[PDB]
Amino acid sequence: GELKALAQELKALAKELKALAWELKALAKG
Amino acid sequence: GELKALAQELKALAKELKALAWELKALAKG
Amino acid sequence: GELKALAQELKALAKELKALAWELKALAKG
Amino acid sequence: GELKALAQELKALAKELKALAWELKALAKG
Repeated sequence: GELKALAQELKALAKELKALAWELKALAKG
Repeated sequence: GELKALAQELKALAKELKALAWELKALAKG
Repeated sequence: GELKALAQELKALAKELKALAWELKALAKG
Repeated sequence: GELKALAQELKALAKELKALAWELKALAKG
């Protein structure tokens, strides 16, 4: 079953989104 | 500046994505 | 099977992300 | 200003999320 792999692909995209959110906050602070 | 608020909206969506990824993994395990 | 419902929850989050991306571009243009 | 570039990075992640949602629906149908 590939479900678990697709769930890892989701987790990686969530991590990338959170990194971009931190990046935007830092851009705003500067 | 609204940037910081938009970055919080992103962080909330990232959290929701990670919760759905954990949910999918649990669905796969069951 | 709930997979299809979880895939709709993903689609809704993707739509929200794209709306926020358009919002950020408009903030940048202004 | 980098805002516009960061908004493109968001748009790309939203597109990837929607592709994964379609993929999950197809996995469910099969």
